[PDB]
Amino acid sequence: WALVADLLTLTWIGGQPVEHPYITIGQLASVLYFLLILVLMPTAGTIENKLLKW
Amino acid sequence: KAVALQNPQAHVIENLHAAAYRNALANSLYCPDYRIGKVTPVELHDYVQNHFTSARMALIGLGVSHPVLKQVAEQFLNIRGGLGLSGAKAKYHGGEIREQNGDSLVHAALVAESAAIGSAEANAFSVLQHVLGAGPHVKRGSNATS
Amino acid sequence: VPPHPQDLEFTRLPNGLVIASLENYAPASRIGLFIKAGSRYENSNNLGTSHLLRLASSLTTKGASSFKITRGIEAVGGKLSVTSTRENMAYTVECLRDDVDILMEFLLNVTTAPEFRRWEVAALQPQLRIDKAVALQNPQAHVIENLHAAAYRNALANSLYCPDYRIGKVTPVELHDYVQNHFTSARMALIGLGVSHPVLKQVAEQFLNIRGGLGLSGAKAKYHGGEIREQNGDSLVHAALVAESAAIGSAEANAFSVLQHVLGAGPHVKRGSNATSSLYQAVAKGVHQPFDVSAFNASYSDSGLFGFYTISQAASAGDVIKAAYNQVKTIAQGNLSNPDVQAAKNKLKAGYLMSVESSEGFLDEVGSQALAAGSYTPPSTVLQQIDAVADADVINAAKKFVSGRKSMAASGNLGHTPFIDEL
Amino acid sequence: MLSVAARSGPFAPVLSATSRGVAGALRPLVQAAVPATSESPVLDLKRSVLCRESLRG
Amino acid sequence: TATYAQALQSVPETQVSQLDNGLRVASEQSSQPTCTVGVWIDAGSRYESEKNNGAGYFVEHLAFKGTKNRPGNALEKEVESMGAHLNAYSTREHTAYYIKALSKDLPKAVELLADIVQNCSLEDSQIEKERDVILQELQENDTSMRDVVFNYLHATAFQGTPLAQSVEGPSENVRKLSRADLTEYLSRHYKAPRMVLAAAGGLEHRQLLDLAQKHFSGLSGTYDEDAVPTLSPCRFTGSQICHREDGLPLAHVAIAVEGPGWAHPDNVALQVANAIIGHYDCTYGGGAHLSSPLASIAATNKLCQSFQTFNICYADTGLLGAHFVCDHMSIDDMMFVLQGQWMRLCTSATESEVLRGKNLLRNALVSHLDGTTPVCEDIGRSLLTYGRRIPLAEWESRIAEVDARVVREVCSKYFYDQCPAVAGFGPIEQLPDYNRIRSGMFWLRF
Amino acid sequence: VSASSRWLEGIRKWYYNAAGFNKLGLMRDDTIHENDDVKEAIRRLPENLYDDRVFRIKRALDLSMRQQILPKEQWTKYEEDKSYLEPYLKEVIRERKEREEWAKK
Amino acid sequence: TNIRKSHPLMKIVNNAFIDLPAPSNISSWWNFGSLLGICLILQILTGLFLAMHY
Amino acid sequence: MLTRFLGPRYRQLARNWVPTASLWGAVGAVGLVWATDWRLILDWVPYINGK
Amino acid sequence: SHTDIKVPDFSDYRRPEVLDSTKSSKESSEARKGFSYLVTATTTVGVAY
Ligand SMILES: COC1=C(OC)C(=O)C(C/C=C(\C)CCC=C(C)C)=C(C)C1=O
Repeated sequence: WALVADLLTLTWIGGQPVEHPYITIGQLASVLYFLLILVLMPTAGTIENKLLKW
Repeated sequence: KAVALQNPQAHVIENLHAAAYRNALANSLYCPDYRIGKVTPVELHDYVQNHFTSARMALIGLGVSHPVLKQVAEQFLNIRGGLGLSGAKAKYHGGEIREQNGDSLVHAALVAESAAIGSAEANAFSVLQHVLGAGPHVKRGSNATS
Repeated sequence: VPPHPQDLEFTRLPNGLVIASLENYAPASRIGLFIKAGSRYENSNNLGTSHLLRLASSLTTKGASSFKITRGIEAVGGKLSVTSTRENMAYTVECLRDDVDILMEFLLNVTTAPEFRRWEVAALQPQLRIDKAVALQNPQAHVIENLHAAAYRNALANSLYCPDYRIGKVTPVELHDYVQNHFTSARMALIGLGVSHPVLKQVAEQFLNIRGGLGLSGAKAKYHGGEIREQNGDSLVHAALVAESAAIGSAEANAFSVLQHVLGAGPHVKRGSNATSSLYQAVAKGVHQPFDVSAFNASYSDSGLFGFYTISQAASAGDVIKAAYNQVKTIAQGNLSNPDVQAAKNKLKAGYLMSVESSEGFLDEVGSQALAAGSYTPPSTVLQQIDAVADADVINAAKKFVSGRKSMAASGNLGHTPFIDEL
Repeated sequence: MLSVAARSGPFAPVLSATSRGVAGALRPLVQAAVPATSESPVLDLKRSVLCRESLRG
Repeated sequence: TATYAQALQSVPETQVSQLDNGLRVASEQSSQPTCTVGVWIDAGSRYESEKNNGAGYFVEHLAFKGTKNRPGNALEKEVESMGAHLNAYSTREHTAYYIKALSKDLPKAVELLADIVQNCSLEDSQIEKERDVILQELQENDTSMRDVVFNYLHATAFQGTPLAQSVEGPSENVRKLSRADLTEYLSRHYKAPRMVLAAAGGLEHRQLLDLAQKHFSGLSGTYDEDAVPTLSPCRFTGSQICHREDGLPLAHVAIAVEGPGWAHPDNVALQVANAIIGHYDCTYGGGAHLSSPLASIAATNKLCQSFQTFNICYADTGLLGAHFVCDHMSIDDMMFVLQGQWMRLCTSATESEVLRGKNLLRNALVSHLDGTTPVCEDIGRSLLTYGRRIPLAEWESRIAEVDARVVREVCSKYFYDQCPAVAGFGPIEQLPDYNRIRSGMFWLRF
Repeated sequence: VSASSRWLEGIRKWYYNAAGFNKLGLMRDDTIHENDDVKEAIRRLPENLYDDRVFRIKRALDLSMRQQILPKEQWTKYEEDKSYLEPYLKEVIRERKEREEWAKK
Repeated sequence: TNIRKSHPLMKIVNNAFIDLPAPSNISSWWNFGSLLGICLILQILTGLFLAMHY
Repeated sequence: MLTRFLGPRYRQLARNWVPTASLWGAVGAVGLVWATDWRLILDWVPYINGK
Repeated sequence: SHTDIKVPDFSDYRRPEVLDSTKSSKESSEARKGFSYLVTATTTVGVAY
């Protein structure tokens, strides 16, 4: 749901002009998207393995 | 064969005959597995010719009249020219055939040569059968008389 | 100008295990573990277990998995194979000499570490069907199987192949129990060619100290006699006719061995009339088409069967059989020349020496010698014992066949095959 | 002179990892392809006789 | 204890001598109480012609049925009565009569073999008797699907040449072939330069020579000079023979490319590659886990009942491939896997499997030479085909040389992008079209 | 023996309850992804464990269909949860890894 | 026997949309597959009727 | 998850398919060179600079 | 009796270098594959163009 909301975030940013907060938050959501999918979700999956003794 | 041979008795009485006689009554009511696919139209044809003749037949009718039967017989059943004899003559020999199943219940039949049907002696056996005891008479009975 | 040979070295451990080796200085090595666990040791609640067992020799063991046995052995051009008679199983292994270590370990894992896993065992049960199918396409396989089924009531009556009703039914417990009951020390013999007796002994004292099934080579086989008949349409009737002979080892058993060669076993000369085969010559005198006769001679720990095995056209079946049987009867009546008996002796002796020529053959002799005798008994002394046979004993051997309650098995179109009864 | 086996009579089966299943000893198969039309079971739902691991250079 | 290396050196010198004749007389002494003696003739059926054909076989049939010195029945009587085993075979190249006997009987063993190989009393009576027997053999041989397909593969691959012929010949020859024909073949072909007295077991070589001189005295003594010819080379076709018979329950296919034949060093390397592919049979213990990728897939996917690799050698040629047996819907898949195997080995033979094949071959070899009869046959044949006996150590040397490269090389040379000979028999609807088979003989990726 | 390993256990029991396969009568081994290694270990399961496994899953997919959950009584207690598959799965992977080492030489 | 099962065309339909075993169990989140389909032809139809005038 | 593929055999088998894979890029590039008429490269080739 | 089978004579269709029953086909093998693959090589060469 962090991914969904983040994508909503990027939709919303896409919708605003390239000016003050909009820029930084947009860079962050960009980093977050590629973080969640590339690094955050695989780790989270692995932790639950170790949680189920698996 | 498959259907019939799912009463353990079918096999037994088949083997029982196979073991008693050498010949004739030794033969099984069901076709040997090796012959399945092998019995021919000629063999069929020849069996009818050899065996389905007049001397060998009896035409019996209930709820029909004897004039009609006789007409049908004199018209259609005047056939002859296989063989005469009810006769290879069955040579009793004795023996035993055993078949390992695991069926948990052992069926077994044990037997000696008795008497040919018709003869007086055959009725002695018929009665001896009823002394020793055939089927049940009373549903779920101890068979006090057996 | 080869090596002056090493001798066999032969050792009885106090637990009753037997070790024999020979260092032939051969590039290859053979190892057999010969167990008293043949098919006679099945009872009517577990028929076939030893045949599944025969097939299960590359299933997973405790520290050697199925995959490894296959790959491990195949990797060295090794063979592993398991041969049953009615009395013995014989787990034998072969490879190049540098490789005895890897092969021995596999061998002991099979005979002493079988895991028998449910799912591996279930996967294997179709193979009894294939295996039986292949074997039972020699008419003789059936005959000699029925012949034994008819002779004995018990033990030697049991078939080398699993009953069809048991295919799919033999269990891992039944397997496990068979090994425990039968693959013990008192029951085993470890024989090695191209290995050294110190190593064998070490392997034996380390790994083959097993005991606590049963003692006896012994339900004791009750001869009974009878006949089993199987309508084929095979066009050629195979038939074997037989009486109780002599237990292997005994002096009488060599009388029969020689009588076998008087009446005549296989051919010696490719496409020959078998001028020296009495049975062949007696049957030929009456019979003008394709046939075969040979004297039949099986010998076990505690019994044996002697007689002869005929193959004839369906109509000649009886003529062949009666010709064959008379010809025996004629030796019992005392019509037997000393040069006849001499000829059969040279036939037997040479056949023996011939039989032990190759490693596969020698190892087998020694294995079975060990289990039946508890000894090794060199050629020099086997031939001696053969020579020791009197003309009279052979007559008497034949006397015994003629007068003794009989056993018959035949299959084909049996319409002119006799009945014992009728001989 | 033991091994029942090649006392040339009773049956011996062999199974193997590498090598095709054998059936054993003796009886006519034998003076019996000599007078002839022994028609032979030669490769019907089957094994193969002779058998290998018996090649050369 | 003895290493295997050591153990090869221990195996004795095959002793060779030549008679004043042509007849080579050769022996391996061992401490056996028992021997195999016999005669390897360089007669076969490559050697015969279309009119001749099936003579040597008719001779083999006559060979034990009585000599000038020992009439009809009586040779048998002598052999049998001394517990010895008399035997014979002919191939497309080789005829062999041999006796298994007691070692103390090597005298009369040789005496007999001599009498057999010269003084064959080919009694008219008998040549007549024999013709019915030899015809029956033809009728029963027609039932061995395997025996058939190898005759067909020979018939198509060598298509044109004497090698295409069967050893028994056609029906018609057997019925027409006369005593004249037979003695002509006999007197052409049974000459001392084209035969070896071979022996293995419990004997000194010295006795073997003494007996060679005694009983093979003057075979090609004053002989030889006129019309001995050398063998012609045999053209390989590569080509297909499909004999379709859906009444038969399983298909036999036998596929082959052209072999180099007896002499060639490449035989060793090919035999390795063959060994790697190996053989299968439905009675093989443990199926899925077999080393051989053919045999594994075969067993898992129930793709057949049997296969076997082979390399048959003749002079200067031979048949190298595999034969199998299967269901009517397996013929394709079985073909695919066998062919893709050949190609894998042509292109990308790994190091490991080649060591397996090398061992498999060593194990075959030692194990093959077990006891008087094999070793004798190998003495006799070898002298015909190599002019030596090649000592076991030499084979180990020749084997040891081979590795993955030596495989990919020697496989590619024989297999890669080569027209095969196909022979097929029985329910063979699905036997791949020849083009498609021949397409299988190379990879596009390579 | 330990206060803290009873805490890693309490974290584990949390996540277990939180995952909530229990809630549909499931066991942890019912929930495993079927790959080849898993598929075979189901093959290897004895009759009863297999029949019990099929029922658990059948009951759960039924609930999952009707968007429901068991009575809390009838949920699978964390302690009461048997790794019936574990040893089979381990033996399979064990056998595979052997084949994999052999394939390397 | 049923025409629906054996006719070469109707076969395909029946194996896909009639006799096909679906889970007892899949939920609304599975409806999107078909609605994607319904979208593709609705786009094809209006798109066509538009192309007649564009 | 590719640990599987690291062993003596695998390196033999790569080393086997190397001259082939070499030539397959030779095929693929020279084809792309010819199909685009790559100018930059083809000036080097005698005969083929037809200008 | 399957021994009555000869393969029919084929000289009538055979390439010239594969005609001598006594001549090895290994010599002509390279040339014959050479010709027919050059026939397919040139075709691709033509289609490619
Ligand atoms: C069990 O899974 C499935 C569904 O349920 C979740 C479906 O609803 C559909 C329905 C598919 C339609 C209407 C196809 C429309 C697309 C085209 C290109 C014509 C299919 C095939 C399916 O497999």
